Amino acid sequence: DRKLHNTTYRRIGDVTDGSFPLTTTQDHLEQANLKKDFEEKEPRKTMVNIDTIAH
Amino acid sequence: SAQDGRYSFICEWYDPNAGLTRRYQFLFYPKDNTIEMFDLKNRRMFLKRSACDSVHLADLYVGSTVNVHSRQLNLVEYSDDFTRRALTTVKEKTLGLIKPDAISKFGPIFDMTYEAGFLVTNAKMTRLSRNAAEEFYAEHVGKPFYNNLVSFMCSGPIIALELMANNGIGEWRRLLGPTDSSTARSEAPNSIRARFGTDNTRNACHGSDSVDSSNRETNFFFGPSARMRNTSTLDNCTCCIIKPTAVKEGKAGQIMSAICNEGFEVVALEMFHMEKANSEEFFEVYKGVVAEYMDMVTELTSGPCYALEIRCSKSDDVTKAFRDFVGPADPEIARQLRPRTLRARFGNDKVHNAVHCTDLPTDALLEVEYFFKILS
Amino acid sequence: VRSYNPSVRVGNWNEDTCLEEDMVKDFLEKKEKGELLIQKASNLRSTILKPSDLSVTVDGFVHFGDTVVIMNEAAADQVRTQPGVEPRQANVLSVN
Amino acid sequence: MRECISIHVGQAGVQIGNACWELYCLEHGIQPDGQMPSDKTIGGGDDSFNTFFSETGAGKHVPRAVFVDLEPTVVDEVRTGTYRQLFHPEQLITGKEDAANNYARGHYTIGKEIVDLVLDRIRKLADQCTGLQGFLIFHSFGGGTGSGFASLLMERLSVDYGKKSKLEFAIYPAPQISTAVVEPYNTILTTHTTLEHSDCAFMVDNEAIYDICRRNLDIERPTYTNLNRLIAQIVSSITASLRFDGALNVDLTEFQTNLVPYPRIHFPLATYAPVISAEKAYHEQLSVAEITNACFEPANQMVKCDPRHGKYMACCMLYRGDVVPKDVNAAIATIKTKRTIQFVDWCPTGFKVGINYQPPTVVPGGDLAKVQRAVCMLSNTTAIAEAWARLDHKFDLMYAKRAFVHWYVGEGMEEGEFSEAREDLAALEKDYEEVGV
Amino acid sequence: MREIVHMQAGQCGNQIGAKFWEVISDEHGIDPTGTYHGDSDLQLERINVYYNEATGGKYVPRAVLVDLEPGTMDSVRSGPFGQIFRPDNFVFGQSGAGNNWAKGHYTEGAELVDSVLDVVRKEAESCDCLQGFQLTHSLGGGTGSGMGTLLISKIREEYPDRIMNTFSVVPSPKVSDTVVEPYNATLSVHQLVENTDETYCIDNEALYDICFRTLKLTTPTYGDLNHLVSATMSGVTTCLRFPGQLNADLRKLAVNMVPFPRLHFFMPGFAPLTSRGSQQYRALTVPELTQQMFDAKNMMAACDPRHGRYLTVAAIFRGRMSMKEVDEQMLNVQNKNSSYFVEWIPNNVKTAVCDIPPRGLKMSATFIGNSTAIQELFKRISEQFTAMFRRKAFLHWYTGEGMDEMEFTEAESNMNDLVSEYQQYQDATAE
Ligand SMILES: Nc1nc2c(ncn2[C@@H]2O[C@H](COP(=O)(O)OP(=O)(O)OP(=O)(O)O)[C@@H](O)[C@H]2O)c(=O)[nH]1
Ligand SMILES: Nc1nc2c(ncn2[C@@H]2O[C@H](COP(=O)(O)OP(=O)(O)O)[C@@H](O)[C@H]2O)c(=O)[nH]1
Ligand SMILES: [Mg+2]
Repeated sequence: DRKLHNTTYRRIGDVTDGSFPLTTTQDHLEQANLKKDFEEKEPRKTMVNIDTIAH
Repeated sequence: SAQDGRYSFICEWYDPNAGLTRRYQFLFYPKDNTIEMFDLKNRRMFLKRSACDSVHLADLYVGSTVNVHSRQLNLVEYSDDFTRRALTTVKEKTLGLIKPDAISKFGPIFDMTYEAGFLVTNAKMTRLSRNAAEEFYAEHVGKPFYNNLVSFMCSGPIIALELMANNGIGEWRRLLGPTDSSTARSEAPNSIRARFGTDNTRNACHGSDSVDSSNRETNFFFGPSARMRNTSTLDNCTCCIIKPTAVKEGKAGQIMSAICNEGFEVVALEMFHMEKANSEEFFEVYKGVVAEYMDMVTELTSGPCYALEIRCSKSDDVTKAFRDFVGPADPEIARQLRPRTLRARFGNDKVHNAVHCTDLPTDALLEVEYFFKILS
Repeated sequence: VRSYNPSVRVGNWNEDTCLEEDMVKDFLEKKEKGELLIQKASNLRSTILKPSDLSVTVDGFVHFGDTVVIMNEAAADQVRTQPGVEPRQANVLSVN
Repeated sequence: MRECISIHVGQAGVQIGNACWELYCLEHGIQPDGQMPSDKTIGGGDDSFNTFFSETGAGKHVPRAVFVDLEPTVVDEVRTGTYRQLFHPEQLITGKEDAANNYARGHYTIGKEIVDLVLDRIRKLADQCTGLQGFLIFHSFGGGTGSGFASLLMERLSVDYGKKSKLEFAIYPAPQISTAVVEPYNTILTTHTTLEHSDCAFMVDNEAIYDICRRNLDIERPTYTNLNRLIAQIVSSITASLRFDGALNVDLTEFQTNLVPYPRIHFPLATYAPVISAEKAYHEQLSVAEITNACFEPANQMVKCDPRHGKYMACCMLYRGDVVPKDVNAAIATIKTKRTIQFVDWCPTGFKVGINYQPPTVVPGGDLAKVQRAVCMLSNTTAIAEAWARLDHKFDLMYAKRAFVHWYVGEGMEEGEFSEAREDLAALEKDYEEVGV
Repeated sequence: MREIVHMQAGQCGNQIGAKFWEVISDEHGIDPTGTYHGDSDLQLERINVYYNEATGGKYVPRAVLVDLEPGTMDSVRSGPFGQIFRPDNFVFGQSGAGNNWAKGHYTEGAELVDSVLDVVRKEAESCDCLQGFQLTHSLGGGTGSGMGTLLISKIREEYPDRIMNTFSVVPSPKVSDTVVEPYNATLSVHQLVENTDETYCIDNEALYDICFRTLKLTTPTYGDLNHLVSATMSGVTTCLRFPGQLNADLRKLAVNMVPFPRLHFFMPGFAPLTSRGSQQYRALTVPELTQQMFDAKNMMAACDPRHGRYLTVAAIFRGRMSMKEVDEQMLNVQNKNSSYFVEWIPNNVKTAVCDIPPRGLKMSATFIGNSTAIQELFKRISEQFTAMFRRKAFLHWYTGEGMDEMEFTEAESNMNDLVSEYQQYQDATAE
């Protein structure tokens, strides 16, 4: 069973899990889904707005 | 020392300028009650060891608001597997929906829950409807108790509660006792279902029988998808703000029981986690004319508050009647003068009285609108 | 060289205070004569968006003097064969 | 009605167009699907998107751009990207073979089979446009598709469209770093063949943006994402006068016949500034005087060349946000009284300001802070003559030994074109040194 | 749509080709049966560069295995990843090459070249764009040296417009493994220099040295050598198969790396090559990658660049990375080793970024050098050639087989021409 042409390593290097790192232009384009934390919500709710004017 | 218990959660703070919600790592240390904060993205040291006196172990509650150094953090995620498996226990969400049979006896129920030691975190008074029975289509047409209980939900308001105690699903069931209120009264002598309620489905609560069904019930209720509405109807009414200190030290049940027993009527109930900015807008009339503005804002922000809408059938005017029933400003002055009122039987100092009332008898409408139509 | 808000006594704070005082004057006079935009929207919302009852027919036939709401049913082709333009939903005839 | 056709050619141009159209969709409120944000109306009252988007019968906005690359590598990624349904399928054209850093392969043989297709698509987009202000050609001087095909496209657009002002965004080779080894050849050939065809050449570099991101935006590891986002901010600030209302609107024709003094002298320098991070704009106010000073510092320049060694023919100053026409005059007066910045003797009035009301839009993920003010400085100066001289020296250093010439010769270019281009840029150097005196 | 047809010549060529078709099989997620056991669409987006679609989900390589013996063709068929090849791109002889250039080029190997061209023509008209042909052979052998260059000549005559690159294994200075190795190197590289766009010249003792001192392994066999050669071949052509920030295919490499048409002999290199037990203790970054590229230790050919001067460098970085560091450190290595660079080519480095790393390594880099110092290899082979040719040593096995000594004189004259051409640009001053 001595096969001198066998690789002795299936892959060169081992620090991975097989996944692909989601290339740079795809990472650029998927940042359009990060507008929830860039939303301009206003946690400064004023005491008077347009339903209390009659009161 | 270097490591003495490292309860770490992801927290989010909205920067008022630039629109970002920056993400930080909260690193509460027990056995010395300190806080540490890391800055996710651009690795740095946001807060050192410190000794913050606003954050206590009972506050936490992932999904809540904490104000450390006036930065209104929202705790959003169980970071670290240690903290996840250490606070999956102890902290359990449970639903405490009061049935419409106890629509007038909720004060004693709150009193027994706070005596048992359940830290309520969110509460509302809600009407429900035909289609709003997602709480109860799980037990779908098994017997006509389905139709009877749906009719009972549609007839009369309810008070939804979000309670928590150690292993809370099970101590809530122990506080309720078993179902079948007659049998529950026969065996359990001090449960909620024994003290209040008549028979089956007139049981004053329903419980949170199983885990993640409690989560489903709360997510149908209180949360980012909650489409429930309060029972505010305006008219001649006034505010009954119950301060976080009085909520914390087991007095909310006594206060609301006294409110119901002396007279009046609680028309809308709500439970708030207030913010620094919103507390300052509520107490902006209490600017530098009373000289406890900062302490009043701090005690509003340093815990959850109880908003109540009060009407009366005694005519006159609800604002002056409620202002006479509440102690005027100070617990000592309320004890020496008119001791039968509020703010004297429940009172520590001028900052933490017990409660808050509409001082001006012409802006109770606007304050009720601010609580129940604006900040909601 | 820097600029602070008029609450800080550094630059043209007196004239800025007088300017905002006159804006307050204009707001008070416009509220006195009742032509504010916020009032104009609030009373519009309070009056027009008020629910009204509908006359119930006891036999299914429309009678003179009934209230009646005239409505249009939604389109029976809610498939969006042309993306972006919304298919005609349920319409109700109303007065502008 | 104020139409503008963008033509992104080259692998640099496609990525700059990706960032550019992300910024345009964010600024005009357009989803990657191409609709209004959660609809809620279609209206037709809004018209600021007409300069960049075609309002169809379906209420689906499609961009007025043309993506060209000889290799089908980055255009295919744009096809299967998030902006998949936004672009028209025929709008993104590509070939099979690439020019491979060869201006001969770009301008001849390989380039002369897709030029008919790109002119057909540009003709269709021009028939869409009613009131076309001009063309915005995003390419790179570095070589291949961005040089030869860009030169063919500009020649066959100039001989087909009349004046129809063309604005070329050029990725110049940086003085020290660059990628290709035939890059001086490619740059010199494409600038010799586009000197008589470009109305204005917006010149940006790579090492300058790297230093800007390291120094001011404070990223020790910047990349082409940040580079293209900054270039997108520059072109958005340039076209903001066309899109949104303002106190002073500076259109394209405004820009050419106010900026360039002579037809051959059309190579300005860009500088967009607020240049600061999100955690450092928090503590410092950004006034008009200090952002103009930041533009006129010789470190925020988008091309690695010192403006201290040359004179300023002209400057265009495009403000965005809440810039008041008093402190813009104060800042320009301070700049004029500052003796470090030298202006040429024959141009005493040398500024063209334009104030736009729309604030800059922060992108969800970019390092630019949400800032209420902005200034973009486009200066026609003599400082790029040093870059031209360095490029011609790098050219002569190889062309003395006749290295890397057989590729061009075998692909079709005559051997005398290199010498003719060297003659043209020597004439350009002489023109700059006789203008700036 | 650009496609590369792979052509394997000889023992060593077949073995390194089998390892190549293993590494670009498990880069694209292809099982030994031939189906696609992948996870992402990036693998299947550009699989047509090296694979032909078959019935079902199968994928047949566009590779032609040619050898003049049943032998290693049979062993490749029997071994793992040997059922993926079509059993018609498997042309083999029945006699033996005999480590003989004349036997490979003119006798029985020549009559099988017609069938090889039939197979190559079929696989070439099966293409759509056909970027070019790559060939792996074993200079110093008998099948890849003579019959491989016959394949080179006839296919270059057939398609003289497409990128024709050969990787090739040159003889080593130390040890021999073939007595007539200098002959089968000389009059084979004489054919190779005329009609090849780029050749890579992967030596063997350098592969031993890299395996023994960068990876240890004590006894490294042949699979480790084939693995390094296969990793280099995949890293050269990764930009055709995967997207990136800055693509560079074979013609971009040839244009940016070949100044004059006779100077296309390259210096291959790979990084990182740290050992299996020592890879957990180092931060794999761009500085480590660039230094382990540009040291003379990591050259996969036996030539030492310190005795010569680099004409042009190509650096193809595989993986997600911020390339401001890449550009600034190409600047840094150029300024630090500006003595080891020609002064008449400013910016003599070509940078490419393809942001998909190979399976395993989170980030890697391929080095292709056109250093002048390749003349030492040709000078040594010429010395060994003229050692035998002055004394009629082993020439009868070529002449009686049918050739002339004038071809040998032409071959040594062409190699001396290559040596002089490299030596002139070794110290050609600018001004
Ligand atoms: N600013 C910026 N420059 C880029 C970008 N991508 C590529 N470049 C520039 O482009 C040069 C490389 O040549 P390319 O423009 O890609 O060549 P091409 O247009 O693809 O044409 P071919 O060489 O035939 O493939 C580099 O020197 C970079 O300076 C980018 O995303 N941003
Ligand atoms: N890298 C590598 N080299 C090899 C391998 N097998 C043989 N060689 C080399 O190839 C040379 C022999 O040439 P060969 O391929 O047998 O020529 P052929 O007989 O005509 O096929 C020897 O010098 C070996 O060093 C291998 O698996 N890998
Ligand atoms: Mg390209």
